[PDB]
Amino acid sequence: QSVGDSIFPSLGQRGLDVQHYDLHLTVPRPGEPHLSGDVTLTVGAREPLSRIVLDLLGPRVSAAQWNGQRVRWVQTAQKVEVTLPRPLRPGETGRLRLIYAGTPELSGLPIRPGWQNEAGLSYSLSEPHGTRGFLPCNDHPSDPATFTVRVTVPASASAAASGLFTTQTERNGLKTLTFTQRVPVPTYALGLIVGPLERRTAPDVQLGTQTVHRRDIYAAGLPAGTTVPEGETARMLRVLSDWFGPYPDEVYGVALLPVRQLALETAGLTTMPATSNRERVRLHALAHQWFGDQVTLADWADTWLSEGFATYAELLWAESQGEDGQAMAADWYARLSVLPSRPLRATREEEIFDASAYFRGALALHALRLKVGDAAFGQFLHSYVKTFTGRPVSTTALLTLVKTQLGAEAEQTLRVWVEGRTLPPLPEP
Ligand SMILES: N[C@@H](Cc1ccc(O)cc1)C(=O)O
Ligand code: NA
Ligand SMILES: [Zn+2]
Repeated sequence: QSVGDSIFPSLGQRGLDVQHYDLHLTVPRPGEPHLSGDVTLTVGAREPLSRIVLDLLGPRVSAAQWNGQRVRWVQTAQKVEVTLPRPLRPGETGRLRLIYAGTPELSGLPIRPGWQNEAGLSYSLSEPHGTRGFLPCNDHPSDPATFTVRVTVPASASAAASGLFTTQTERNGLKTLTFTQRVPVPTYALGLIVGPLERRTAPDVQLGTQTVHRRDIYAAGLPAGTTVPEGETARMLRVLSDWFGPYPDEVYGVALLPVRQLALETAGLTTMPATSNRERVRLHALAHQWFGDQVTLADWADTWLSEGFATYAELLWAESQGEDGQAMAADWYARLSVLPSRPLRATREEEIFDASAYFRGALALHALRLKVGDAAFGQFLHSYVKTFTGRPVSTTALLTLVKTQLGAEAEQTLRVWVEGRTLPPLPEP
């Protein structure tokens, strides 16, 4: 039935491949949760599907169509179930349109994820499973998709979503802005912010033959000194892309909010509360554009593949800026040595964003790197991103790739960090 996630066993639909969300979201009063939505999903299937089953938590569906025709549907508990006129089979696609309105609901986690409302702002901060609050979706990272979003807001407000901004139209005191996310990312990586905000472009960044556009969002009311330092994002894109491969998206920037919250690596536009706005955090979120947004999780138990890689990116950045990488690893280790440890595959919701997922995962990569040397390690990161582009990653699959690409000894080095209940000793040269 569901995707069968080991942590969130009810989310998603087994076999469903949502390929594109075409969302028209209308927010009448930014900062208050009520909203209305009109979305068309382009869906395929990995196995014959007799129904399309989507996650939805709060809003109520009022109408549904399949390929532009009337269709049988029911909203039950936390799902919308659409009965198809005949099975959707692999290689076919159909267009599921849903009209809905109401109040998104917020879901051991670091935050209560979903559609946030505070201080005249409404915005998605939905990792892991909050997007279903404001968007009927297959809400699981194993099924990324592209997004086209039209956001309608009062004329006095503005909006920003993941994807290149094209047009803004206005009538009867309402503005509609269109954003196009052209590379597929998980549902929670869809950035979407409405309220008093301004879009500010910066010069394109050249990464060899690749061009990366630049823009940041500045919400009104930011603390004095809330900035994106000039030249920094270009330097980071160069350092990380030289380690990981081409930047996966068409644009990058941050959306700075005057709120007090964790930063989230929403696609091409990181949602950045000002309280988290630090150089290392900006690097970390940019690293997620590869590790989490492009390379997506098959199962929420494997969050260390996102958080541990993004954390290790901080050490690569530090070294690129002349700092001592081994000292940073020792800092990570000192932090863990007085905390409980766990194998890296999580078994409980409380664990998926705990210290082990970030810092034990990063030290696992440090151990691997020290085993194989920097040339092999960088080649491996390139191969890893390629191997798991279009294919959700797992801890088992990573170990297989290390074994085949780097050999049995390297796999054993990583496995000691992946498995085992006690914290291994600090990896040293
Ligand atoms: N992904 C964030 C942590 C986070 C998790 C869930 C959220 O809803 C928000 C933020 C990080 O990189 O640290
Ligand atoms: Na998909
Ligand atoms: Zn992270």
